[PDB]
Amino acid sequence: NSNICEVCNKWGRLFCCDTCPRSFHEHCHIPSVEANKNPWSCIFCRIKTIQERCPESQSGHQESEVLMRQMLPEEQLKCEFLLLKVYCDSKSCFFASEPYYNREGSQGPQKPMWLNKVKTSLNEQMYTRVEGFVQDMRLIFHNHKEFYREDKFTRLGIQVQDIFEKNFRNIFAIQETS
Ligand SMILES: [Zn+2]
Ligand SMILES: [Zn+2]
Ligand SMILES: [Zn+2]
Repeated sequence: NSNICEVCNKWGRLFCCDTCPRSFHEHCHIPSVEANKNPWSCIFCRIKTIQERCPESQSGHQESEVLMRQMLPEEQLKCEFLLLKVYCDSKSCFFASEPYYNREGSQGPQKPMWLNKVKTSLNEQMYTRVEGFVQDMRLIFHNHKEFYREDKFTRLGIQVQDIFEKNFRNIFAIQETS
C-alpha cells in the first residue's frame, strides 16, 4: 500500500485499501473509513465495481437526466466520490471550513456554503436528488466569484470549480460535447 493519504498526501494513522494500493486518513476518506470490515475496499474500488458490473453506465448521459436522479445508494456513493475528488486538490482548503465576509466594497452571500457542510449533508442523507448536492457544490464557487470581484483571488474559485466539473462529467459519464 501507499505510505501517504490519497486525499491530503500526508503520512499519519492510515487505513489501507485491500483491493488497491491506496491509503487514507479516517476522515479523509468519504464516507469515513468503516469500523470493522475485513476486507475493506476504498471508494475508488467501490466505484470501479459499479462500472465493471454495468459497462453501459459509461455511455454518454445528459446532465438534466443525471441531476433528477434520486439519491439511491449508487448515486449517493458517486456524489461521495465527487466530493472526495475535490478534497484531493490542495486548493480545496480555501472552501473547506465556514467562510466569513468583511471586505470593503463587497457584501457577503445570501447563502454561504462550504465543503464540510456538504460533507455533513451527505453523511446525514439530506439530499434526495443529485441536483441538491450539485447545486450546493456549484454555489460554493459562485459565492466566491461574486464576493472577490476583480481581486485575483477569484481565480481559486474558477480553479477548484474546474476540478469539480471535470470529475462530475467523468463520474456521471456526461456525454462529451464540443
Ligand atoms: Zn488525509
Ligand atoms: Zn481501493
Ligand atoms: Zn449491466
